[PDB]
Amino acid sequence: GRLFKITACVPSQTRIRTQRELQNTYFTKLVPYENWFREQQRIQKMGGKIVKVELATGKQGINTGLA
Amino acid sequence: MQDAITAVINSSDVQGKYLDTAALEKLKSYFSTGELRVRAATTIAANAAAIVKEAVAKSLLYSDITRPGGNMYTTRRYAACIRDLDYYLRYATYAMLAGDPSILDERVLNGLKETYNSLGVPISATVQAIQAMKEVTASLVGPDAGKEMGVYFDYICSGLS
Amino acid sequence: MQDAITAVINSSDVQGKYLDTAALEKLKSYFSTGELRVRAATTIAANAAAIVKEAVAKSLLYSDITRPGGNMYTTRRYAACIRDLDYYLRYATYAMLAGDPSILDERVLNGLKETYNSLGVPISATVQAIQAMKEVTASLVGPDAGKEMGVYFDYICSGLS
Amino acid sequence: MQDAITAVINSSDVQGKYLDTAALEKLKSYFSTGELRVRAATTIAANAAAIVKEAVAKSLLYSDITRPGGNMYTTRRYAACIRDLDYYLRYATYAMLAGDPSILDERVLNGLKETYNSLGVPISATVQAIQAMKEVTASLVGPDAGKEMGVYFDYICSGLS
Amino acid sequence: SIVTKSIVNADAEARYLSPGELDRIKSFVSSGEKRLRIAQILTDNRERIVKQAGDQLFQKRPDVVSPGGNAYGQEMTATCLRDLDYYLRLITYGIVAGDVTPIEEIGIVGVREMYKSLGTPIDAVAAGVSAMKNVASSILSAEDAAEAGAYFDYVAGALA
Amino acid sequence: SIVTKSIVNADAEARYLSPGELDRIKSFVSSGEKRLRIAQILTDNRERIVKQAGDQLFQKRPDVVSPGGNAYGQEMTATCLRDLDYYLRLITYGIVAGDVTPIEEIGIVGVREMYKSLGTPIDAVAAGVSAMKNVASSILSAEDAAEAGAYFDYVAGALA
Amino acid sequence: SIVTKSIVNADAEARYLSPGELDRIKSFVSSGEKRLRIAQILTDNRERIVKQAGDQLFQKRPDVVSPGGNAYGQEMTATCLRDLDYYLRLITYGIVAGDVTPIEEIGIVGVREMYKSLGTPIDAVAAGVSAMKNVASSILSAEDAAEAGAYFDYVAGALA
Ligand SMILES: *[C@H](C)[C@H]1/C(=C/c2[nH]c(/C=C3N=C(/C=C4\NC(=O)C(CC)=C4C)C(C)=C\3CCC(=O)O)c(CCC(=O)O)c2C)NC(=O)C1C
Ligand SMILES: *[C@H](C)[C@H]1/C(=C/c2[nH]c(/C=C3N=C(/C=C4\NC(=O)C(CC)=C4C)C(C)=C\3CCC(=O)O)c(CCC(=O)O)c2C)NC(=O)C1C
Ligand SMILES: *[C@H](C)[C@H]1/C(=C/c2[nH]c(/C=C3N=C(/C=C4\NC(=O)C(CC)=C4C)C(C)=C\3CCC(=O)O)c(CCC(=O)O)c2C)NC(=O)[C@@H]1C
Ligand SMILES: *[C@H](C)[C@H]1/C(=C/c2[nH]c(/C=C3N=C(/C=C4\NC(=O)C(CC)=C4C)C(C)=C\3CCC(=O)O)c(CCC(=O)O)c2C)NC(=O)[C@@H]1C
Ligand SMILES: *[C@H](C)[C@H]1/C(=C/c2[nH]c(/C=C3N=C(/C=C4\NC(=O)C(CC)=C4C)C(C)=C\3CCC(=O)O)c(CCC(=O)O)c2C)NC(=O)[C@@H]1C
Ligand SMILES: *[C@H](C)[C@H]1/C(=C/c2[nH]c(/C=C3N=C(/C=C4\NC(=O)C(CC)=C4C)C(C)=C\3CCC(=O)O)c(CCC(=O)O)c2C)NC(=O)[C@@H]1C
Ligand SMILES: O[B-](O)(O)O
Ligand SMILES: O[B-](O)(O)O
Repeated sequence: GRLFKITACVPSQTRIRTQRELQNTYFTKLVPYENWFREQQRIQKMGGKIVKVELATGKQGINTGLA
Repeated sequence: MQDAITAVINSSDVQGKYLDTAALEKLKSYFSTGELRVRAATTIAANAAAIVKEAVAKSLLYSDITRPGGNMYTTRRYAACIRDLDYYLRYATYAMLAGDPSILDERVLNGLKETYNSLGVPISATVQAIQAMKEVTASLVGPDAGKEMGVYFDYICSGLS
Repeated sequence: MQDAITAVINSSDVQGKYLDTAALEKLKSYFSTGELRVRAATTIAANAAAIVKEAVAKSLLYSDITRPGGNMYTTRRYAACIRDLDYYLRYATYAMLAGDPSILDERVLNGLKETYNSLGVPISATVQAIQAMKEVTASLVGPDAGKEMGVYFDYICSGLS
Repeated sequence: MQDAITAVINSSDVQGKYLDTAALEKLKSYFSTGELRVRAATTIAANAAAIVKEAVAKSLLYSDITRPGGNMYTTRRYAACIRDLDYYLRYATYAMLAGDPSILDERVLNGLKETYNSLGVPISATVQAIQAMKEVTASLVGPDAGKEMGVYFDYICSGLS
Repeated sequence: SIVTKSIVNADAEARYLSPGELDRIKSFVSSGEKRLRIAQILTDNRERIVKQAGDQLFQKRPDVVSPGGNAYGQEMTATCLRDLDYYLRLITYGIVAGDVTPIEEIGIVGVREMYKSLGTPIDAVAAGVSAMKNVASSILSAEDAAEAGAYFDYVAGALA
Repeated sequence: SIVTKSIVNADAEARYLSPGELDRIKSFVSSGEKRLRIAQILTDNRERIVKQAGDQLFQKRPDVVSPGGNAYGQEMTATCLRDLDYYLRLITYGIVAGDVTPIEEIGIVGVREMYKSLGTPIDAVAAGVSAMKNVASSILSAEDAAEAGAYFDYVAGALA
Repeated sequence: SIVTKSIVNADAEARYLSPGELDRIKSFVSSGEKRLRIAQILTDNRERIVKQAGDQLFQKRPDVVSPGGNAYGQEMTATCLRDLDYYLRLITYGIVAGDVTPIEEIGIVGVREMYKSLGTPIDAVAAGVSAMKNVASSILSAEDAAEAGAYFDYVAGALA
């Protein structure tokens, strides 16, 4: 189906994490269309900043054929 | 995110200063408008669906946008669009209550223009629809509250353009 | 993803039209070849491992690619490579079955070139292997089905370039 | 990651060669520095907090960085900064123990410059701090172990700029 | 269609299509000309099916075309029929595809949110679709009407 | 601030603020001038509050200003008083906001790691903060002292 | 290598190496002599160990070099010995390293899919390695043969 290619940076606002969190801090990943609204908001509420959003699968405005 | 209170505290802190006169006035101004912001939010929540309905009717309905080939065609996309409007109205109300636009940068504009452009969501039409909501909201909350809410509706629009 | 059928439907919907002549010809055209596609997929499925084996032998073995220093050196990379070939064959078959390349863009090509470049996977040698699969596959399914599968093998190849 | 041993094995394997005289020479050099490396490590672990403390006092404290408006102002940021210093020390020790910098690329330098530039962490000030730890660590482990640890401290530094 | 579904399922299990899936695709394509025919007659009688379903709906639910009703007025009434035609067209797509997926993706997902916002009584839209099924009955053989009807029922069921 | 908290809570549930949250915001704002007054009294008497607090602390904790102690020496003693002033400043911010969020974000998160690295006995910082409360209580009415007191107590409890 | 393994574990727990882990490393680096000696001997006699191991394998497994076998033919048989040479080399890397990690990483992961594709009977590959151990066993001290044997047994056990 439709897929988003996103990049974001999510900081630590509550505790001084001592385990390697750099992997969880700056990231790039594919997020299925049906999960982007929930994921985007998740990052937003965590004080994270969204750097890049692309429609990885390309086709915009599909009426039928979303699987 | 921060409200008007915390925004001032933060600017003083970055300077390492206790609250000076200028800052104390900024704070008193917020406190004196609190009840008015609360009243407007109460009204907006009570008419949320109504605001979106009239706004859509005034700016999107009966156009290429809703006909076959439009980005608001298919019930699936029509719902996505009015859902976004519901979101804009709710966040604008929060920003209005907070007396500060940071929540919009953090929770609305944060990656929005990009998602929209990659999806092919018409930004000009979205802006027109939020503009319409600004008008509809103002006719329910009065001139003053309508102008304050307008500040936040416009903020969102500026971030999309 | 779309198949030849849902692809025509989606395009008629975008125009807001009941299926016109051109659309009907396309649907009929797909329908008249349907059994030939199934027949071909059956053969490929039954000879799946064999196709990859001969393709690898034809284009990859006994070269610098398999010797120390080549990207297919170490049992882990060899296994990974043929696993890819398995993916290509299985996906090209899906696409051939559907009569549409969308599944290839959505589930295969999407950011594949970038992953390869970062891992050091030689795109040129990969295209060769896929091209070899095309020949091996055609020798089992016959010229017509070989040509139709060739379309999807070629598509995957163009997406890596 | 890889250590000095595996590093040699891999350099010979890519050539498809059994370990030769030179390779074997490199292996001996590592094995012979083993106890010195373990000693230096044991010391460094004990002085972990003291190394960072002194490096911070030498390069960051009492400047603009720690005062209001600085990137080390607010207890939250000060703590995050020293924590990073902790990481660098620990990781450099790992690299020294292993006699190979691969763990640094894989676990430290991987996406770091981007995170810092994004959050606004002053790269230069960080480099100064890492280098202060180099001077501090050297005076504790001796010139030899200090030279070794140093190549790793500099490795992290070079990857930041 | 069944081709996509089978492929989606096969991909879910990282496998080639099963003999059954392939056999189902064989039936799907061979029965293609029949489904095309059924959809075509509906297409050919679209104007009459929509108009008559309208009258039937309005005689049954006059409230929608009375003052304050959602379809009240000439323009609103035409828009209501415009919607029935939208659904008829979607139904012909579903018949050709062999399943309701085209209808679902184009006119079912989000439908309750759209009409609720518009103030349109969804149950009446449903009743209007059922009215179209009835009108189509008067022009389809019992075999065709039964095959086509499953789609009409799907739509009316989803628009409740 | 209660305004920010109510919004965050409301957003977590994708809803508008409840009547209760809106009411709490109303009390908060009307109570604004009062909180600003208390915060002003502290700001105005900041030098004496910090200076006399240090005097009490060093009396009860002579070890911190004795050789080997963290604040030994006049420069070091000055930096100790500077930290107490930081906390007093943060406390006035808290009072204005109606809660401790300004204080924890600026001076509580990571405070233990900071002082442990510096070699500063955090329990002594807590004592110094408690001393500032004692001093402030000599210029605040019983009601005002009770209000501001909870902020000093929060900081002392968090530092201790 | 035990050094890498220890670093990976310590890193997983965000801590420096434990005194126990550092001690095991001390021991490891000093007790290396005997292992390098073993590796050298195998290296020097490589041509013979593999050649004779092949002979044994074909005597016990004639099927692999008979019409239809995977190594049927002069060239194919040469390739078979090439693989045994690969494994002998890998075995020497493992011996100097002190563990089978290099062996596992270069020649075991995915080995079944590779040989399964080629049509090579993997159990027969296991046999050739056992054969190399055997031939090597007539060149190494009973003790060196005992120590290196653990590595050979690993490859053989894994090649199935
Ligand atoms: C084979 C013709 C050659 C080759 C290939 C090779 N590929 C990889 C690793 C990866 N291959 C993929 C590809 C896919 N994953 C998928 O899910 C799909 C389809 C939807 C595809 C096409 C990916 C993602 C990887 C990345 C890591 C992984 O194993 O999943 C390797 C291993 C690279 C490495 O060193 O780790 C290899 C060797 N190499 C060749 O020389 C050729 C010619
Ligand atoms: C008819 C049975 C009834 C009726 C209908 C009615 N609908 C509308 C307005 C709109 N209908 C749609 C419908 C769709 N958009 C889509 O993308 C699809 C899927 C293919 C559908 C079904 C839309 C977008 C509108 C809004 C107008 C526009 O075209 O942009 C109205 C008018 C409402 C108004 O007040 O303007 C009406 C009257 N009314 C009834 O009572 C019934 C039962
Ligand atoms: C409405 C005025 C018009 C319009 C909108 C439209 N939007 C989408 C899809 C998305 N909208 C969002 C929106 C947001 N994400 C956020 O975090 C926020 C703030 C809280 C907002 C407002 C997102 C993430 C998406 C994509 C993912 C999802 O839908 O869950 C669509 C659908 C796109 C599609 O092709 O399916 C539409 C149609 N379209 C118009 O024509 C408008 C004028
Ligand atoms: C200290 C010398 C200076 C400084 C540092 C500083 N860093 C951060 C925040 C982060 N630092 C890292 C770094 C790492 N995390 C890892 O896992 C690794 C590798 C093992 C490294 C090197 C990360 C990921 C962050 C972000 C997430 C987090 O904080 O947990 C900050 C705070 C940033 C903020 O504004 O919140 C600071 C202050 N600042 C200076 O001025 C220095 C010279
Ligand atoms: C006084 C009660 C006692 C004490 C204090 C003391 N502190 C320092 C040094 C520092 N304190 C800070 C404090 C903060 N940074 C922040 O961002 C905040 C939040 C608002 C606080 C409270 C910092 C950054 C330092 C480092 C120096 C600098 O300003 O750059 C010292 C000096 C220690 C030294 O070795 O130099 C002292 C003496 N010490 C005591 O013994 C007390 C009980
Ligand atoms: C010998 C015991 C038996 C045997 C072996 C045999 N192997 C091949 C072909 C190949 N073997 C490899 C092996 C490796 N590649 C690696 O990267 C590693 C790890 C270090 C190994 C062990 C490869 C890649 C091939 C393909 C040829 C090439 O070099 O590119 C053959 C030839 C098979 C053929 O039909 O071409 C043979 C005969 N055959 C037996 O029956 C044995 C028991
Ligand atoms: O899909 B069946 O279940 O294999 O027919
Ligand atoms: O938020 B309350 O619970 O409604 O006050």
